[PDB]
Amino acid sequence: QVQLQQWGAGLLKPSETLSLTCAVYGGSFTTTYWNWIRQPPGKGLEWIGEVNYSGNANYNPSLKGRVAISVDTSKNQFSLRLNSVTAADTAIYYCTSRIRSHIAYSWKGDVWGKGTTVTVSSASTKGPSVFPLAPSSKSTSGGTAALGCLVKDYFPEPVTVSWNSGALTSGVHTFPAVLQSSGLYSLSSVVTVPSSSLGTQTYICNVNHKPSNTKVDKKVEPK
Amino acid sequence: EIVMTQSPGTLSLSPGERATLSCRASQSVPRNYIGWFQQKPGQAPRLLIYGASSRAAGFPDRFSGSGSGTDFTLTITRLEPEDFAMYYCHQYDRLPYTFGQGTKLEIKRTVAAPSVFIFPPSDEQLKSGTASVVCLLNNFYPREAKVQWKVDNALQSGNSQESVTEQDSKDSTYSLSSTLTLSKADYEKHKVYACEVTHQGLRSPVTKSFNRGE
Amino acid sequence: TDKIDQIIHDFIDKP
Repeated sequence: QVQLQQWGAGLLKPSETLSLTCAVYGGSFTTTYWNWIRQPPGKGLEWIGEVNYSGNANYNPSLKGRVAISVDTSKNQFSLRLNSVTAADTAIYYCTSRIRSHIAYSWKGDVWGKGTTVTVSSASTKGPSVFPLAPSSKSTSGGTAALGCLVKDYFPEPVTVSWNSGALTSGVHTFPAVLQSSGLYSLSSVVTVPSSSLGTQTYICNVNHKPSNTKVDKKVEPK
Repeated sequence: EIVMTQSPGTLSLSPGERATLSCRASQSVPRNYIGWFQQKPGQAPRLLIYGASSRAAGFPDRFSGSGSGTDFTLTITRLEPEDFAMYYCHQYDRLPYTFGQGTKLEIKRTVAAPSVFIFPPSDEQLKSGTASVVCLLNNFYPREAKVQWKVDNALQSGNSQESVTEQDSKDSTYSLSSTLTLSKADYEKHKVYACEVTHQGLRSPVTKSFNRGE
Repeated sequence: TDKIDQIIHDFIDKP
């Protein structure tokens, strides 16, 4: 019945200490070892460190100097402290327990709480720019026609795009965000519709960005 | 340090078939401490088997691990659609801990050529001083496709960025978007903008192009 | 089993 409750600061500026903490319900610190791992976006898992109740800590050989982890059994919680962070450390941090893998142990596997997304960026909050994508260049009659909306220069990551206020769910492709050189995200959404509908139909894309409280609806029509 | 090599690294199968994923250790693992994680897109990883042969609670018996020493294997029997995800192999025996590069298990479909479209920049975007030309490859399988930008027939490189959708849950295809970024001046200095696509469903590359100022 | 799990905690220490 073990459960782990993780809280920490997601957004930080470069060269700022990263302090995350993870809490243990249902089991003692002395019974099981604890460790911190991070998963960068769309990349392989990485194990930054591991800790024991006694304070002994073993860290990944690459980051040893920068990372320090401390654990306090008093509150049944352990904390990861990292120093001199850089954009390359952007990742989703998970606090887990190493696998027990023994017949004698209770709850013989491992469980961890929902990871905390950690984004290291210098840029502050900014609202997205919505630019339409031309629906047709001499489009083929009785054939696929492609409409799009372009979201650019927006931070933080979360954004939601839906066509005709979600009324159009079919043939809708909303692409993942891309972080540009400047440090701001760029994303695009596209839909395919019958060429006959363009004269008949109106297509509006709704872009919503909560952190920046910026909501922009745009109309894409052939010109 | 024990380096972990998973193979093949991309596995394309269909419902009903048998899946075999391989995980190989650079050095011997004395205590046979190994685990396998299932990770669905956007979802946290779930540990699946631990140790060599031990299955974690909450998973059907069709998942079975085996192997020892330098070589380990994970087998999925009578795979249902819900099994397709990325699988990592982990070693907790000897410090430092390491994870495998991962094996992508995808759903096999018939080859489908992409529907290619090119979108010029909007005039309102040109008012801002930047021009982004977008090229869409829609509903294609397999995942591998090559986008090549041409401006006045001049090959473009390094100025573009790609983004790919996860395999669609309905038709089991992929989609890809490519963005070519140029300054308004550089955009105004050229006429013909073309996106050339190569994919295994097309005998020859398909090129979608436009002329500035149509 | 907790008191036992503490004793299993002895030999699995990080090598």
